Amino acid sequence: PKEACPYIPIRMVRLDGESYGRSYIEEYLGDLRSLENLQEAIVKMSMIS
Amino acid sequence: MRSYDMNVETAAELSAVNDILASIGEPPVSTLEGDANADAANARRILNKINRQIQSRGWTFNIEEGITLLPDVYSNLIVYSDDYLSLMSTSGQSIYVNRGGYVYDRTSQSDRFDSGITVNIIRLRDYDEMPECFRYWIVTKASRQFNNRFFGAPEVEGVLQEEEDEARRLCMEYEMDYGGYNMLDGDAFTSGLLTR
Amino acid sequence: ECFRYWIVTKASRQFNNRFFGAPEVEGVLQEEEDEARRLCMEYEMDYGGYNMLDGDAFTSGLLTR
Repeated sequence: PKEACPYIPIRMVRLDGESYGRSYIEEYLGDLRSLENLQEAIVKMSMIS
Repeated sequence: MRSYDMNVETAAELSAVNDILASIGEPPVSTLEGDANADAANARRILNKINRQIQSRGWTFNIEEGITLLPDVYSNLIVYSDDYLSLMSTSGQSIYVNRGGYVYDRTSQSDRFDSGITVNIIRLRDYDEMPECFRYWIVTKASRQFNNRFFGAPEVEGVLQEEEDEARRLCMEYEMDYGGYNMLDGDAFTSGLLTR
Repeated sequence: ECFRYWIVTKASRQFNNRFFGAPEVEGVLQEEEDEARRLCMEYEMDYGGYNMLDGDAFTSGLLTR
């Protein structure tokens, strides 16, 4: 049945007209990349020191 | 080493030599052709010397990046001319030296190349090909060295010392304006760090 | 070319001290050698391309995760 299909596709963040959902992490992936850049530089500075 | 005195004089080279002659108070000459003028001949030699020295320092306008130097197909030799004021690698540590007037790969210990090499090169240019500010600095530095060597006037030494510093300053202003360097998006490392 | 200028400048300074002896020439050529050595020091770094993070003999090992 249309309402009782055992195969359930779940979308975390659903956008209109999209077959798949967006992840929650990708909304903050920009800050994660920027923090990644800072954290790499901070650790690598300590390795020079 | 390129002969400075074996080609036809340009108007700018005539102007430069007379400016150098003026530094010690020599009257201008009409031509750079041989008139047994020791002062003018000395000035041209110092003009050529300073022209090679300032160009070899390296600037955005005269540093050629990504230049291919082609080898001879039958000898596999790339000539290292004396007009190559600086020859570097495009990135990292440089590997090419001068050995017998030909390019030598010091890491591979070979002077034989099957194909052209890509190098960051400074090639000697005519004083006529210099930017106006750089021409002024070359003349100012040549005039200062000319007075030091052939007149030695201590009052002239002090003023030309200040003139060269001002002349070099304005060449640094030209190089920054020409370069248009950015530490955010024109930076090799930081521009990658700016991507979100 | 920068090294040739430094060699010539230093040779001129030593020549004046040994075979001319004029002290005002000494101060001039002392200034020129200092500048000539500076430009050769710039050439050494540009040619060297030295890096303390990954080009370093010891720190490069410390950067492995």
